[PDB]
Amino acid sequence: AIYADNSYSIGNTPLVRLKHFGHNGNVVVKIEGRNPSYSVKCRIGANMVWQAEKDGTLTKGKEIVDATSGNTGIALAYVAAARGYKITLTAPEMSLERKRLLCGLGVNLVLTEGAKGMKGAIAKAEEIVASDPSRYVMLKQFENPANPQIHRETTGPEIWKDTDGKVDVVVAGVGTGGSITGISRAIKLDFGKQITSVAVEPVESPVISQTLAGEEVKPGPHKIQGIGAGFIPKNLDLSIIDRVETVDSDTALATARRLMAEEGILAGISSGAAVAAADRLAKLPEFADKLIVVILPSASERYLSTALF
Amino acid sequence: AIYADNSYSIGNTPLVRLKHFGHNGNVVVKIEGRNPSYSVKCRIGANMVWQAEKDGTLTKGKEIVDATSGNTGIALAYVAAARGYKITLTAPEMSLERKRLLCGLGVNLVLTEGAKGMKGAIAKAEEIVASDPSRYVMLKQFENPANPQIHRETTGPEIWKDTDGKVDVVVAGVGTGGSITGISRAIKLDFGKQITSVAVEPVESPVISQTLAGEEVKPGPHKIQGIGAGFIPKNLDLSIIDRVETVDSDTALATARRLMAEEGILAGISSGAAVAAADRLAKLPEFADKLIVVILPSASERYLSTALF
Ligand code: NA
Ligand code: NA
Ligand code: NA
Ligand code: NA
Ligand code: NA
Ligand code: NA
Ligand code: NA
Ligand code: NA
Ligand code: NA
Ligand code: NA
Repeated sequence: AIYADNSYSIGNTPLVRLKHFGHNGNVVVKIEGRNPSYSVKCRIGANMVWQAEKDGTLTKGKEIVDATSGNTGIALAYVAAARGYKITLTAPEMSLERKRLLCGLGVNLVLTEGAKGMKGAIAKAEEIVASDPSRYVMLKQFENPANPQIHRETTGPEIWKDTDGKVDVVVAGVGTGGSITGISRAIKLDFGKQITSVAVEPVESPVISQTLAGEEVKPGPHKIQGIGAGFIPKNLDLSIIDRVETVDSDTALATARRLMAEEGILAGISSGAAVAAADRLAKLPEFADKLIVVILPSASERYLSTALF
Repeated sequence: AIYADNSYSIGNTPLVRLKHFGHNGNVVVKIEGRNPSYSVKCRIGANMVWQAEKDGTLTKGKEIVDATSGNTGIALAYVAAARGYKITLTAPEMSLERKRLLCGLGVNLVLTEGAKGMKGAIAKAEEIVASDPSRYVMLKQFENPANPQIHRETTGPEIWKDTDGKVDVVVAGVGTGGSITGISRAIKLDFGKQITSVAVEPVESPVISQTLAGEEVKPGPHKIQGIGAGFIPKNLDLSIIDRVETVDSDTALATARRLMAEEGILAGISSGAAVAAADRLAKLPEFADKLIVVILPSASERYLSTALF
């Protein structure tokens, strides 16, 4: 049928079997690049706005304020326009692409200082909302339960259905933790199957690995955009994570290049990280006959001025 | 279920109702940006390769050769990689984006001369195939019947199904003519409904309008990428075209900007042309109670270095 606005069209993304990764086709990928704003975030942009409306936090008149490095800003920005909200986004004043894309979607952009970076813009966002709390709503991707909820309701059931319940393993890079949390809850709790949930983080910032091992948390710089926030976010449910896999920046990129040239899949850099990690678990006899489903958060063109090209 | 390669995942694209165009929601758009390679072309890349295989023109060993300004090169290029063909693409040596994207997908790129432009590269493609006819296959988007056939089989039936047969008008910019031809054949001949088929061309190169009016064909330069090839291609079936609408380059762009900021739809420049044209037919009493479905060939990020931003 016909979606009332772009927000209602989120998801129903396809499963594609890999040919040059895994073992006799045991690695299938979910292309989240096929969304209204072309990322997994389209799901949480739609559901964080919907839920804020259902509980009167977001009202006709009120104005979205938020800080974004990328995908969620673009997602929350297509939703704002579709549903008729003014939005203000703050960002480490960067990617000229993402700046031009955001102004294109009718976002009132506020640039912070580089040296301060991501936490620079968060502060600035908060100030704008403390200037007039009654007119501003910060949705807060890293802790908003509406983030994991849409993945329990949509991304997870789609995996169940499309695999006919044969899914044995889910692999998901962790940014907010929303996807692995929501997906894992759907299959383990709603559908009653005891899959292996695998979180993927950069080896350069292995904070989930470090936490779970009782070792000093040392975050670090990497090139895998969308994962490796350098802290454990509230929307990563550790309790549902059966395994953590680390990937280096170089491998992730090469794997993203391999996905394009060898499989004809236009995947983002974080997509190369999940697939590198899935490929390793797939070439262990213990996962040989298991069906491994991998989340490919974004598409290639979002990355044209990055190390991916 | 699970697609054997990226080629099998083409289409099943969503219908989104517009809010700031048409009259009481009579204009709904089909987002073809949601495809393996993020355009309508993904459909013809898949089906031109499939059909060449089904009739032994394309064989394991053989090598795709073709000339492309954009979308079909990227489409045929993701298919080549997914199905395991080497491909050579020639192009007016341009858009650095599209160059980097194509090399990214494992395409052996051949650049021609600018001044000669699009017909420059066609010639060069032909030479490469005359150098060794037995190892090269040119698929020829502008006349290959497999182009309109996939739209009769997929894009058209999806419109029928999603609208429940209530579709009254289809609006489609014409590049190859494949989409309007295939879609129109599905609904008029396969489903038996006498819709208005509307072809959209730039007012700067109104060659379809000029032809049908028995007036001298004067092609001209414009900024609407993907339509207005400046000749009538063999895959445009004039016989199924009930009406032709012309749009200027400036309007098309503003409409593409309106689609982003007002509707939260990331559409390409040609998407602004179809919607401008649909909006005019929608605000005539004669189309007031009619359901108008519009083809939005591509997505915004394909256009970041263009006049759209
Ligand atoms: Na596999
Ligand atoms: Na990832
Ligand atoms: Na996750
Ligand atoms: Na990605
Ligand atoms: Na990424
Ligand atoms: Na409308
Ligand atoms: Na068009
Ligand atoms: Na067409
Ligand atoms: Na377009
Ligand atoms: Na276009």
